[PDB]
Amino acid sequence: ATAMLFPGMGPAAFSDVGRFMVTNRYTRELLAEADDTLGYSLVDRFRQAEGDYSEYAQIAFLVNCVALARWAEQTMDLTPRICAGASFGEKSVAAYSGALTFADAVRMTAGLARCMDEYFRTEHLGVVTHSFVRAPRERLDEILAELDERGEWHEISCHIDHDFFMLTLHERNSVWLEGRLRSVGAMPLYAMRPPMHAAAFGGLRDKAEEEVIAPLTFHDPTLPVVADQDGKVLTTGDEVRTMLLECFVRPLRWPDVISSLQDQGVTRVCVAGPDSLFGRVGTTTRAFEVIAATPRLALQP
Amino acid sequence: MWDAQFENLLRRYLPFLSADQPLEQDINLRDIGLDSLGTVELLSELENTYDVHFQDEALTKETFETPGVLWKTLSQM
Ligand SMILES: *P(=O)(O)OCC(C)(C)[C@@H](O)C(=O)NCCC(=O)NCCS[C@@H]1CC(=O)N(CCN2C(=O)CCC2=O)C1=O
Repeated sequence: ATAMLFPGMGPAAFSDVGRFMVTNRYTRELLAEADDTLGYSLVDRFRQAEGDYSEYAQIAFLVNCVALARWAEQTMDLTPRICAGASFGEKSVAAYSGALTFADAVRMTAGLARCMDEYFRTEHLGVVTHSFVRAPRERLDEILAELDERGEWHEISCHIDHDFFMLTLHERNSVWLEGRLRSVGAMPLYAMRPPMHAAAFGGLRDKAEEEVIAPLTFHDPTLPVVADQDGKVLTTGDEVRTMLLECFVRPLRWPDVISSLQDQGVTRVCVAGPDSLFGRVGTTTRAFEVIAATPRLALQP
Repeated sequence: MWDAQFENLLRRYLPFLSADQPLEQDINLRDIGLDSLGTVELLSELENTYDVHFQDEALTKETFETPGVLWKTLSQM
């Protein structure tokens, strides 16, 4: 039994994906619908973007991810039982699964991108989300207790693997956190701005509900979707609406998604899109055979 | 100057370097294809193969910037 997985966003540039987007017929179809929905040339604004994670980059990733899933289905004759999306990917699965029309998912993605930028212009300034590895829970607790001791606010924002976690907190503690991680053999990966996945962001959650998600029409998916907050198999439009909202304030629990999938009979997984993380981490590897449906793969003969 | 045990290992994590292209000492590993999780698995293979534990300054990104700094840093253990 097979599942369709949609990954989180990661580091890349237009050079990595540009030939794919302009050459693959799935993506061309989807770009046409995206342009007609936004009122501009997505490829053109993505092409000239001055960032790693602009609005335009985010919508392009949506499109690439969905087209690669449609691409893997036809190319490799996959017949998925169930699907799942991590972090950014929640938006990808919504569209793949049929919970939203592609056009609403483009609107959605675009709206939330503006909305995150407004929000974090003034709110929780200096807060950052740190990723790290080679950190068993035992060691992480010691660090957190040392943080509690100094009265410094924090929140675990993601559980990736037994020894792989994301922690959100003020950047004042970053250098110390990094140094202290390394002291016990843990390796810092990245320090992400804006931050993501914390109870203290219920304010952002409300604003995405009112300004962006509420006007949209959700449909039950054509296959069930495993929530990345806790492994819940979802089956209605309203459960997919909720996951996209809870995402701002509930931590991502990737070992729970792997659990359900295994429990629902899944032997194999196709990861749709460019992928620095969820298709490669041990949590996914040890459980399943992985097909990596990346722009590189879709440009072989 | 490193050996073939080191380099065969290291090349299993540089997808944009071809077998017929030399591994320059000062070449930047990120541009040659090493990324976060690659680095993680690469640490792994080095710690088994060489029976060491990386730590403190050896876990900064700088260690992994080039094969030269990585070989230097590894020799010391
Ligand atoms: P190494 O540097 O090669 O690898 C680092 C790492 C493995 C961590 C790699 O995956 C990485 O760099 N991650 C990218 C982090 C980053 O910089 N992201 C910037 C923000 S963008 C993306 C946009 C977005 O909206 N989200 C999630 C927000 N979100 C939800 O998760 C649910 C609802 C919602 O709005 C992103 O991740």
